[PDB]
This record gives sequence, structure tokens and C-alpha cells, in this order.
Amino acid sequence: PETRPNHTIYINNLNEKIKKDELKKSLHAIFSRFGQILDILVSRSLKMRGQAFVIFKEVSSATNALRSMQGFPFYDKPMRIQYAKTDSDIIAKMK
RNA sequence: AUGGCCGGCAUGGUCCCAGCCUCCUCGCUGGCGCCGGCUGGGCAACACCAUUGCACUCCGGUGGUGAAUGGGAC
Ligand SMILES: [Sr+2]
Ligand SMILES: [Sr+2]
Repeated sequence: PETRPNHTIYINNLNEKIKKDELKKSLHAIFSRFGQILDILVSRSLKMRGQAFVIFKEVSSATNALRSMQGFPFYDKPMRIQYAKTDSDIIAKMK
């Protein structure tokens, strides 16, 4: 099943050995160029490890980010990027 | 002494220097002889195992101390 365009991109296949704080910092280092980021959500729990949500202010940023960085080698692993299924809370609280 | 508790045995002492050791006051006002048994805390770090997982509620499991020695002064 495919996903529809979204403010938020969902990244998985991330290196699970990286600490939350550093992972957010690094993700920002490479994704900020695509547009203003509202937040980056990372959790190292059993269910949510290896994954991240990057919440852009504009959908065009998310879209550009998804196209350009698909398969990007990151901590020695190719990034897999999709649109999030649903809107992040940060986004609902505006639009 | 050890995260806490006990037993067998060995071993002259107090300082100074260097090297090493550790999940549980990484520190020079901790520790670094032999062997056996009992037991608590915690995944914070570290390691291993499992996990490819769509969140906006912090939240998988297991492991270790079964550790580390030389030199000088009195
Ligand atoms: Sr110790
Ligand atoms: Sr853990």
C-alpha cells in the first residue's frame, strides 16, 4: 500500500545503534536544506527504533526531501523514506 | 573486602612510584593473595540477542566483580 503526500516524512531502516539526541541532530544536518523543520521525532523503543518522523512546515519540502534523499547512505545504511500515513499533531494544531 | 552476606585457607607492617581493572559513588583518602557458597538493585552506560517496526504515553530480553601486578623507600 502506497502513501499520500504529507507535511511529515517517515524514515526507516535507520541505524539503531545511534543515540536519540545525535540521530535528531544528524537528521537535521542533512534535511534542513529542504525547508523549515518543525520537529524530528525519534524513539529507541522496541516498536519505534530504526525509524524517524521529520515534520516539515511545507509539503513541498517533504516532497523534495523524499525524492532527493531516498536511499541516502547514513550511518552506513541506506535511508528509506515515505510519507507518514497521518498528520503529525504539530501540523493538526494549525491546519 | 563486596551491589549486600557468610565460610575454608594463605599471608610481617606503613608509606612512595608506575602499569592494569570495573554495570552498581572512574578515584589517586576505590581495588588489583587462593578456593567455595548465598543474595539484592538496574537496563543509565557498555555488550550480546531479538526487532524493518507509522509515531505523537517514558517503557523488548539477557549479560558483567567469572575483574586487574610490578617497582622503590623506611
Ligand atoms: Sr568498584
Ligand atoms: Sr535496554
